[PDB]
Amino acid sequence: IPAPEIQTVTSWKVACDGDEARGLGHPRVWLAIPRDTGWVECGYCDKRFVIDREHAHDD
Amino acid sequence: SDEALLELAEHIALRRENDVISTQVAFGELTVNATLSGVIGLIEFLRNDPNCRFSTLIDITAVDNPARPARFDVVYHLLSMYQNQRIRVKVQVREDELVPSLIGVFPGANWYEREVFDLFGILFSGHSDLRRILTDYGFRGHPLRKDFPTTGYVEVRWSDIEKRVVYEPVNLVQEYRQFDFLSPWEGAKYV
Amino acid sequence: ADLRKIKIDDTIIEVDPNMTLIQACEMAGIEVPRFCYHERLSIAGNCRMCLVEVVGGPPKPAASCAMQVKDLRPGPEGAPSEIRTNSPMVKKAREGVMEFLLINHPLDCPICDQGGECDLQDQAMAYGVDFSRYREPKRATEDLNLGPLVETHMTRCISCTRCVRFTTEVAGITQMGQTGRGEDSEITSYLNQTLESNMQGNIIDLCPVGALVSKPYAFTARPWELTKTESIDVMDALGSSIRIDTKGREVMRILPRNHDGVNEEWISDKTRFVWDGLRRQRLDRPYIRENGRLRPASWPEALEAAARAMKGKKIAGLIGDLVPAEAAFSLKQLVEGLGGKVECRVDGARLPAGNRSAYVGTARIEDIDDAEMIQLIGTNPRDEAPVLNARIRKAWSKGAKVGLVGEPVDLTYDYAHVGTDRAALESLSSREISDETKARPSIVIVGQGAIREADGEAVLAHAMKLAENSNSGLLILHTAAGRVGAMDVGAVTEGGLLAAIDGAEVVYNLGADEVDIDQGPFVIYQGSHGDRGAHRADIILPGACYTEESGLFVNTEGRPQLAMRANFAPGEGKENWAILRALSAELGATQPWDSLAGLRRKLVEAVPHLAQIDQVPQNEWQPLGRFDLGQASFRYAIRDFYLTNPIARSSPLMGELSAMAAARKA
Amino acid sequence: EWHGWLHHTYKEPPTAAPLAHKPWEKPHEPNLTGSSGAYHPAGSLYRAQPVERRDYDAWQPE
Amino acid sequence: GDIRKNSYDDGSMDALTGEQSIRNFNINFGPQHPAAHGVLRMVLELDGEIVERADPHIGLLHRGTEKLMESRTYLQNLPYLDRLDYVAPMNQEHAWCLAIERLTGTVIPRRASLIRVLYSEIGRILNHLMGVTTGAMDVGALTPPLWGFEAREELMIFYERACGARLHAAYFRPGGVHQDLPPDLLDDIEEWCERFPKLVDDLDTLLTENRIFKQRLVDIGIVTEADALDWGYTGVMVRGSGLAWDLRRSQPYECYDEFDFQIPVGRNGDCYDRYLCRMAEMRESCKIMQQAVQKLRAEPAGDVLARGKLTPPRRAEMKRDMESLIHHFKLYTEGFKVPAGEVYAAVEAPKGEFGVYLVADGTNKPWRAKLRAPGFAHLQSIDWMSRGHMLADVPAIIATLDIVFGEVDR
Amino acid sequence: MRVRIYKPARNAMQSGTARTRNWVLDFPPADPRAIDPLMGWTSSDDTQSQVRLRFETRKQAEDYAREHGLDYEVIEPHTRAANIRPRGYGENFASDRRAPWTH
Amino acid sequence: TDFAQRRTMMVDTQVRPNEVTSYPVIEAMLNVPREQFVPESRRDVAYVGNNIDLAPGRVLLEPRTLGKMMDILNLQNGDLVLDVGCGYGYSAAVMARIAEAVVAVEEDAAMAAEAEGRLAAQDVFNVAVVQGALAEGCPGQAPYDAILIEGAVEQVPEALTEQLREGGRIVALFREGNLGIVRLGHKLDGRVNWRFAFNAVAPLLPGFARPRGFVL
Amino acid sequence: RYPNGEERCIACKLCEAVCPAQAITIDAEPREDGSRRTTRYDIDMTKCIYCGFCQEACPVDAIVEGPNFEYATETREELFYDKQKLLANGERWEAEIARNLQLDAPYR
Ligand code: SF4
Ligand code: SF4
Ligand code: SF4
Ligand code: SF4
Ligand code: FES
Ligand SMILES: [Ca+2]
Ligand SMILES: [Ca+2]
Ligand code: NA
Ligand SMILES: [Zn+2]
Repeated sequence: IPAPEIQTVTSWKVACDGDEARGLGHPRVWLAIPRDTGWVECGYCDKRFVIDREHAHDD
Repeated sequence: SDEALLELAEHIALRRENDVISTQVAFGELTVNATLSGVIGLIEFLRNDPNCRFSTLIDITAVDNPARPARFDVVYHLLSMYQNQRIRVKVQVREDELVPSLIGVFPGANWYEREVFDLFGILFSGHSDLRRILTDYGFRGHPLRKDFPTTGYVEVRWSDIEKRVVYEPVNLVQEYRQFDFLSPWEGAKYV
Repeated sequence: ADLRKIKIDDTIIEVDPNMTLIQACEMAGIEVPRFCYHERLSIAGNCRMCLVEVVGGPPKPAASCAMQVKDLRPGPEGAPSEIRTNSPMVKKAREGVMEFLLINHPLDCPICDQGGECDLQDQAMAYGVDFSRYREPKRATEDLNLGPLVETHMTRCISCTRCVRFTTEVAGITQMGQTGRGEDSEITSYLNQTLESNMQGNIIDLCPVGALVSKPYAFTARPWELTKTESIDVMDALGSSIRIDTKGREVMRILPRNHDGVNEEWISDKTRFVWDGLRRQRLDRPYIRENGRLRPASWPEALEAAARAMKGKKIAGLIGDLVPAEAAFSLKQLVEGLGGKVECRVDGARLPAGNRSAYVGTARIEDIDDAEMIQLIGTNPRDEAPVLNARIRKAWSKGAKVGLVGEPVDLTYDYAHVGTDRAALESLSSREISDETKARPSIVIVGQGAIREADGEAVLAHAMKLAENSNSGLLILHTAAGRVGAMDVGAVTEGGLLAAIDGAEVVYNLGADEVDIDQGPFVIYQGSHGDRGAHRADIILPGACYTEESGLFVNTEGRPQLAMRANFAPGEGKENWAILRALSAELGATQPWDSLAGLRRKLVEAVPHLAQIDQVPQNEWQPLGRFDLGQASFRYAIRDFYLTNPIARSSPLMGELSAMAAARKA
Repeated sequence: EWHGWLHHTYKEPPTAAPLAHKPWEKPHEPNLTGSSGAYHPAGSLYRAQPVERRDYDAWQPE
Repeated sequence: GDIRKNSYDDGSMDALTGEQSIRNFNINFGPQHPAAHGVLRMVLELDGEIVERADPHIGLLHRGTEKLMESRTYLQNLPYLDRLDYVAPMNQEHAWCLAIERLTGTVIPRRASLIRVLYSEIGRILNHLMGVTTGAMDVGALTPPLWGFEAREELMIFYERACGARLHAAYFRPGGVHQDLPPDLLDDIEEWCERFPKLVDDLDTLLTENRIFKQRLVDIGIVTEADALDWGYTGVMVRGSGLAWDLRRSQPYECYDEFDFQIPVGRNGDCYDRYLCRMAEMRESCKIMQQAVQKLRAEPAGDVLARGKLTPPRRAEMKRDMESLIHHFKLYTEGFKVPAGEVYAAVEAPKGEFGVYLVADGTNKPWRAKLRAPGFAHLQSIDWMSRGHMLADVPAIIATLDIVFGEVDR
Repeated sequence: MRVRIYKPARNAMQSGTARTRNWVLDFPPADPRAIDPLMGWTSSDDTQSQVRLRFETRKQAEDYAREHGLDYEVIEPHTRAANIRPRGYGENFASDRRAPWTH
Repeated sequence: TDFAQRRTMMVDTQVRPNEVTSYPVIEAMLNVPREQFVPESRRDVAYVGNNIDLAPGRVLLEPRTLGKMMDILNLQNGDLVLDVGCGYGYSAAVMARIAEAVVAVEEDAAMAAEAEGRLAAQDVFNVAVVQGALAEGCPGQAPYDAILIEGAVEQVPEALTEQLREGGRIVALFREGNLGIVRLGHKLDGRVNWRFAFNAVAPLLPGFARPRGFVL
Repeated sequence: RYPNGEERCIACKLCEAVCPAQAITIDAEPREDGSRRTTRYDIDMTKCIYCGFCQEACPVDAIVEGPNFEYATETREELFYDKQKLLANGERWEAEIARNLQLDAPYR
């Protein structure tokens, strides 16, 4: 199954809430992108976050 | 009203010592536990006594407690519009024990005792018209006992063969689901 | 035995001074919240949820899990020491710790399998505040790769280290640890390797949150939907106490339940995860072989065909590993009533008949805990009874010495390798033992692998001789749940399997799937799963599995235990006693009972101790006399731990576990 | 598109204030109950291929 | 109190009256009968259309609500209250909430208290409009119900705008009310209150001084104070006889103390007095609705639920804070535990005193839930009330008692 | 029919002990459940299994079954005995420990 | 106690509204004192709408069941009726007021002797109480126009239905688990053909159970 | 569904647990991609009391009661809604449902 949505990020920790205004999404969760695979998927909405390795900024 | 209800409970305990087993005031309500043999005399005293003028019978019901030697409680709720107070009377009844009827005191007790008889199977002595009031004609069992199933045992259907509405054993397309949510943690009672 | 009085809140209670305050509180029926403490694990003291107030001590709250009663300073004049679990200090301490536990915890309850039976949810409801003050980003954690049994969501981990302490202390492996430091410290396996242990499924129960969850069970149910049945496991002869969780017609998972004398509160991975094989490869219709092919038949037709095959013939009855005692008793009554032979030792074990002290022994499982010397003879307890092996390890942790006769294997504890062959056994029995050694508690454990050869009776004779010399208990470790029960009803013939099959023309195979019946006789197979036994059969009568009927199973220590029905057999499967009762009518030998209760009345008349459920009978010591041993080395009974019975061999998960184990060994 | 306006839920008609639509939305259908397009459960005898149900796999003889 | 053997002013005794009564004129009055409310089977013994015996057979709508309640949580049981005296559902919800709140010792927010008074009085008008105008239809007036039920339609829209349901709101919750009212809804309730007295005048003009209406109600179903005490009368059934008893005053609950309203009472205790009392009560309820809307506007913004350990959090908090998500998860599955105890919580429902006798045992489900319906006690007295009247008076007597069988049968 | 009288065991998934105080009399399912062809729901004709009674002591449950002519089996509970550690928390650092404690 | 008022109330509210129209039955039930035909300890509850327990496994049927049972038998002035399991004889006394004569069969010598005493004390003379097993009936005085069985059965033995005249009627309460069906039988061409009458429940009579053994 | 087209329901079963009428039946497994999703989601519309508790309990706004009320059927089984029927309703009524959620969000 292909992801419903891909976002490219420059951080190894992302937050997802369904992108919906003022309580219309899902509970807000923080996800960790593994340094091995470089992507993580939201357990609520299945959105995939993919790391931009060259610009990935460690915090 | 808490001091008032405790004072009233002493008045009842004093004047009807042998009727009253104990009294309690909890959540702003006075409950009187009475003996089965003295309940009619006590309720009559409560109705007529000047200090406690409980001339409105709010209702009579029963509670099932299968873990107890006397499994049933019969509960009388009385209101006084003149004194502006309420009282609850509780008597413990064993299965197959007879409860004296209150219809001599309150004519309106008649239907409440039929309902207790129908839904719990408790018989009342001195009742003029004691028959089932809420269940179907010829119903088997007493549904508000804790050991009677929620869905009962039989269901009706119209039969084209008999041209009648007939009873049949219960068959559920989806069986009743009884979720158990209760947590294994009671919590604390902080002082 | 010098009990000490202590006042908890408003309860004065007398306790062993070695108890911790948390144990004393439970004895007084006072609830104390906890995450890191577990009764059977080493005290950790890291969650800080159990803090109580010691009246008169320093203002610091004390961790009740780590403070022994004797540590409390005595009250003035000798009044009992007081501790409060209800004071404002405790209320504030619990609210503070709960807040700290939740600031980084993910908002996962809807997608988390723990939801509904979560200690974090439940104690947060009872002991925390109802709102949040945390406004910062939360921690996010990467997940682990622990294998096909444990799914990980490590952002949920609350760092209680129960998993580390169980895998290290009880399971006896050293794969898990807590790396790093501070809020970035991670629970992990070394090199992110899958855990290698047949006890690993227990960390799913132990983990208080949904950090470690069951992969096979994931997403399939919520705790409130499940019907719970307290039953007995048959995947091995230990007879572990289990809880079977069903939803409608299907078992959804299997959980341990406590039995201090058998399995404590653990089960092995085979016991835990075989439910996926429960609904596969099922015999749900009768079959009859016609022109070399098995074709569906109705119950009346198959019973008639079986009755025709049996009437007037020489019948042998085989009783398999998973058969309950009533079915074995019924088969003995039926086949012997027709002048036939019934054997239960289908694995070749030379267990003496009628000598309960020789095929069961004299030691309880609970005796291993206190034993200071343990001798293993031709038994790998890690593969035959992993929970019982974990109990040996517990004794070894307290200092017990372990000796082994057999091939050197990894048992998770050290041992003395006395040798590998029957000469090594000979040396032990003939050795002299000091009066000091003979007075210490000890136990001798014998596996089925040792006694499965021609000299099996002699091997037992030396084991009893060694047990008698050392003044030690004896335990015969069985592999089959149904063996000791079958022996108790005397389902045996002189000469064993080969003496029951010699000359037979019909064999009634009641669930024996680990030995082949050679071509020739007419074979009727009664069973629940299609395996070796059904492939050979000329008539198949489908029976119920162990979760689908009530059954009596006698475990390896001789304790009779009742399995309870949790669900019903698929299709036309029938209870095993019922099939034999129905067949008896077609054979003109109707049995003297119409119900399982009637069968059980006759059974406890023949074997009275089967009426005493959950009690270990005392066996009269009757040592064996013939001592002629063989020369060969000992072989262990079990070759593949995960594929020992047809229900396990119908489980896709057990096949994966078996494949993984081979890939590790190679 | 018009249901909200016609039932006074929204003040303004979709001509003036059109509703936002997602690309995965599907066109409106009226009630189909008396027709062949009516919804029916998968196991319905109307379906003419009712879905067969089971919860265990049966052993098959060789 | 037995008129089956006719007594004549000339003392005559008929030969047939001497024989034992074996062949009597018995008729099923209901269940399928326009005056029987669909589920009343009243067996009437008539003698020249004089009612000599009335034998109500009930239970034709008994659905085992009290049994069904024992296997549900406290929140799952709240909609069952809607369906007892279903003409005014939120008034019945109120007794359930009050009983739980008393046992748990919970205080509800001020705004929730005002809303409960507001919609309780809407329910009283919803009931009295139904009672008075269908009572008129029982004595042959076709038009009054049409006028009255148009006003009911408007009030049912106020129901829907508060909770999304016209009848079975499930709006009062243990701990307050589920949602806050939109400001434009308060404007519309105020606008409706300004018109409503005009409809009451129109109904009064059509009925009150009509000679036919008076001859169908005056001196019919006379109740004395002593009769009221025989049969457990409450509500208008006692006030029509001149007893100024109203639970909102005698045993105040919510915030009724600070509202201004009066208690109408009758002097003759007949069907005409109880009709006038109900018309007057409708005017008083409209005034209360006006005061409540003014108080709600003057209130500071606040919550409508107690939150805490009793009610779920707000959805925005549930999706942001870990504590809120847990409390949402737990309170929508297990629900709150109610401490062991027994209470009887009563309200002045539109049809009389409605009460819940709740036995809690410390768990998340009621041990016993006994529902005290005023109509159960009122209907039981129909035999005494109807004895001696003519058959044409029976529908008027059924109307004056204000019976709905969702609560009689439960 | 046959009823089960037993003390429900602690749920292994949780450490609380509040659901382990009571005895229950249960009517176990009497006949197989079926799959509804239309929707796949679990069908049953066994309403007696809806009944689950709760008692405080084994005697109360056994009495009720006797007064009501019910054949019953009493399954005895397996209480977990306290694991009293002689040295308590200090055993983690005993000089004779086989291996270091892991914390 | 005013048992007359209770008796009239029982007929008005438990018999008349339950499709009992036969006035002979209503007249009989208005006159036969129910309390005189119950054990002394049950006298105050003689008119309750439930089965009265007489002996272990035996009851005096509820007034609705008996009223409807007699109404559908449609007894005539010239009928000879067999009342199986008469208990203390209440049902026999009621039927005696309609039929020509009643043969009341009781199996408990204690109840059979009490039935004779109580039947005589009410001056009932067309009722003979015959002591013996219920499932046998009384074949000495057969054939009967009507047979009433006063307790639940699972099967009616052929020996009992052979004592029925051609064109005779038999009414029995059948028990199928928790379900009770009163059926009315008609003897035609030697076979009794049963039909549904109404639903009611009572405990099973001793000797009328069905043969139930092992079933796979 | 979410704006990204994925189903909102994650098979938490809070709606099935709160339902006073037991009108909801759910079965779930891990999807092929490992996602937590239902395989059965039935609502018996002849058991449902239209109370709206399910949409209150849902943590992700997956199940809602929509604006449509004109769906009377000629056969009873047309009111046994399965998952695809319910999802089809959501795909046809999403635009109005989404607007209603925005209008009532300040009060929820
Ligand atoms: S572990 Fe417990 S609190 Fe944490 S997400 Fe899972 S259910 Fe919720
Ligand atoms: S994974 Fe579970 S058991 Fe292990 S430390 Fe974390 S919370 Fe504790
Ligand atoms: S609206 Fe219907 S499906 Fe939803 S919770 Fe209420 S009864 Fe259940
Ligand atoms: S619809 Fe909502 S509440 Fe119901 S299972 Fe799906 S996510 Fe959970
Ligand atoms: S339980 Fe004591 S600190 Fe964790
Ligand atoms: Ca995906
Ligand atoms: Ca007259
Ligand atoms: Na866990
Ligand atoms: Zn997301």
